[PDB]
Amino acid sequence: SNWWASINRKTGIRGPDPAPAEEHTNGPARDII
Amino acid sequence: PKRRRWLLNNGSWNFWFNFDKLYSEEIVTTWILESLIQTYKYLHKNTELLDFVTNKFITLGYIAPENANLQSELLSTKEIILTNSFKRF
Amino acid sequence: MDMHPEETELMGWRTNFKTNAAVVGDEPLGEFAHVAGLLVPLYAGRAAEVALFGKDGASLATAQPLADC
Amino acid sequence: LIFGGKISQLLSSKNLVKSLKQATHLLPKALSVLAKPMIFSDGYNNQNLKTATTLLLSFIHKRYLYRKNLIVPK
Amino acid sequence: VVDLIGRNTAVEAAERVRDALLHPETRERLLAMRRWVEGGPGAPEFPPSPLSPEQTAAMSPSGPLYGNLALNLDWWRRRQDNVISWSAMEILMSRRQVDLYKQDADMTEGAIAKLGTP
Amino acid sequence: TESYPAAVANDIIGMGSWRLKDDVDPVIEFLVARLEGCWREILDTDLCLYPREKWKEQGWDLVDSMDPHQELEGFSYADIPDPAKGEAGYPRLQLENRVYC
Amino acid sequence: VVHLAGRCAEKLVMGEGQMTGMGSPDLFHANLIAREMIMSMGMGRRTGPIDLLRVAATSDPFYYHTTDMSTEQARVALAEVVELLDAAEAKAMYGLAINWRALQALTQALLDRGTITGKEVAHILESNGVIHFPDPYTTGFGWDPDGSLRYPFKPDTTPDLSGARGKTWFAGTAYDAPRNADGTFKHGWHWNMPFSVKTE
Amino acid sequence: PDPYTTGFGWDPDGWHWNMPFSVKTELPDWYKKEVERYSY
Amino acid sequence: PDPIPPQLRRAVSVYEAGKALLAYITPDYEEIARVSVCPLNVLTGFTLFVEDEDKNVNAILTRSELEGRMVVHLAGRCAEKLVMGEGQMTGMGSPDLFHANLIAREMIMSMGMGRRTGPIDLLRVAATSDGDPFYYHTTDMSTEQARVALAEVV
Repeated sequence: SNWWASINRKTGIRGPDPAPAEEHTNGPARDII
Repeated sequence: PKRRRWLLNNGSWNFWFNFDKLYSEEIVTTWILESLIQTYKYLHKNTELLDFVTNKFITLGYIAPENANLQSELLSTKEIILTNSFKRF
Repeated sequence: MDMHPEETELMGWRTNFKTNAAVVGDEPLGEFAHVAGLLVPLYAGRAAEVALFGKDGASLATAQPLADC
Repeated sequence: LIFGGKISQLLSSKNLVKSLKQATHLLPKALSVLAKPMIFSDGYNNQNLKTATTLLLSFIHKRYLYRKNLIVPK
Repeated sequence: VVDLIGRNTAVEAAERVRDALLHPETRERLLAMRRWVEGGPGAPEFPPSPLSPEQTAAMSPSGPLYGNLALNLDWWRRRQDNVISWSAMEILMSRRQVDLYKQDADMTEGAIAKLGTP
Repeated sequence: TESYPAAVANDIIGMGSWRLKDDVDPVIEFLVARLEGCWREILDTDLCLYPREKWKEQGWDLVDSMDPHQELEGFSYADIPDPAKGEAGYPRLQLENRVYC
Repeated sequence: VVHLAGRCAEKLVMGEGQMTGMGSPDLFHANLIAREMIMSMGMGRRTGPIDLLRVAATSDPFYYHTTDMSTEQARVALAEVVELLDAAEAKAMYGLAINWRALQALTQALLDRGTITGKEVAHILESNGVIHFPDPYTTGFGWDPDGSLRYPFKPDTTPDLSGARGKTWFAGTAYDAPRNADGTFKHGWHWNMPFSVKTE
Repeated sequence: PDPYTTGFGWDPDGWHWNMPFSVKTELPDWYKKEVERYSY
Repeated sequence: PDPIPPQLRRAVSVYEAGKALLAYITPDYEEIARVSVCPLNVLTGFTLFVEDEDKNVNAILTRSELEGRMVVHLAGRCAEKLVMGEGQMTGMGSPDLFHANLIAREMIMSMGMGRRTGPIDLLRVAATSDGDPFYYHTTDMSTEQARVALAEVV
């Protein structure tokens, strides 16, 4: 509900949803290949 | 063939489009420093393990720098030693 | 007149000698003063015209040495 | 992964200032920290530096994560 | 060669020569090395010790003290400033040199924002 | 490829990666090197590091008098200058421990 | 607007810091359109009708366009390009913000189906209550100097220095390293690290 | 005296160095405005 | 010194003598082969070193070794200053000054030996496939980074 009109390029652009998810690594090499 | 992109001479030396330099360098040095600090903080708490692995790696063998000429995978016994040292509890 | 081939290079640190109409006493000429003494013969062509005729007396005959000065 | 070896080299090196310097800002606690420690190896490999600088410059010159207007003179 | 080198350069040299003349040991060493450079029958062989007397040269052979020459070059770092200037002349030259010079610099109004602030 | 016996291996290692290896006396450093080398040589293939939850998770591997609460993440030995004479904290006591099984 | 839309959408959904580099070709394409409008087509208000781009690809840093105009005219033209990019980005964020529910439904549909057709896209967007653009122009859109959006219905047409952390080196002094809110040094720095930080 | 070659070990038989640094960088207002314009 | 002027011979003698002395007393340096000061009445002076194929070649360059090489390079002009005075120095020490400056810049910007610049690769060496047998790939730095690296080099 009008979550726009407060979108600031100087203080950071954020949506209404509080972050997508977490990040799973399981090792740098396993990320790589 | 003289240079014609003089922009700033009072306060700093800047030609016309060098605006992507301060941000670039202050990201590069910051990221490198953060990674080195993270590595130092990890290896600060595993110094006994470092000494143990070093002692067990001298006796297995290494390439001495005697310059008689003209290490990204690690051999099998040197991998067994390191996996045994990293057993923890 | 048996002379070193690089006598021009030796002319800086040599003392108490005389070449042409120029004498050098006990103080040797440095490299700076030795090479900076070459500017006067190159400027003398323009200086003669300026001293003897004026600014309008300056010609293209004395313009090439000024560009190497 | 790149810098672990140099970090262990720094952690396993004897500082020779406290073995070299003998007896205003005295004692070998403030006297030894007046200048850089005498690590034997020091420096970096110039290949690890090449990889790290290439990775970070490829991050900042190809993603435009924060400053997009820098694509203007591209 | 004063007109060739500039009055500012001549004044800086005069200040250096004055500072050397105020010290009798430095003045006598300078006179002796000038005599050796000129040569002749009056040359008193090699010039004296380069401001390191026999008590400071005997302070560190391979016997007493020693080990300070074993330290790395950073331990010989005699100048250290934590605020690095925006211009290379401030890093290179000393404060007196920048104050005497910098009217020869090819800059617009940086040459008032550089050392010896009025 | 050349290898060395465990005795000269531990002599090459010396004190090792000790956090306070530079402030210690040469006699203490020689003794620590000799005893740790004897451990790592004679008791090889069964020498474990002591469980970290007993001594290391409590921060007792390296304790500093001026930082008893580990507010500097174990970096107080170089983060904090030695106390002045009389000034609170003097004399500073630093203990490094190595526990094995 | 459409070419900035993808990176604006991923910035809104995944966050500012989790945006990947797949938006770089579209961002350069939007920049290319703005550059051709200002410096080639003569659509600049201040630049006006003059040809400034002289293609010198002729095929070290790989320049395609190449211009010989003065630094002041280059500053004005690139400022106009930047303001056009800002207007396009503002309109793209405005559209993605007013059609947030339809955007999320289309994202979930793309995740479920992999590929999708035009009719299914139209059906999803019309079933989720989409809002259309009355105009295809970015006129009036932009970013305010404070940082807020433009045309968002608003216009119309000391660090902690407690005990152990304070008993360190110089502390309250201009010679100290930068510190965080809790008193720890910046980047988790310490005084035995082989590098020196820069004072803030 | 060559270090790393002999000595340093028993045998029975003020100012820190990691000082944080700074650069002056007295930028003018037009340059700050250009930096702010392209810093987005 | 039949052709060669006395002050010129004294200058080159002082220079080559200081360079040879510092090369002799610098540890792990190349052995001096021949020190010539105007050998056949030719205005030149040099201090040669044996080109050994063992030892270093290209394995690892210690910072102590690089600092010793830089000190040996600066030794000739330091000897000229300390013997003849500040004003009697000439420009014969320019290749040695160039090599010392190259060593300092290499240590700061290629090996990350500076505490303030940090481990950043801003300079790389390359071999030319005549002049010098090598050139340098340079990274375009900003004024702040260039000033910090210049402060370290100075």
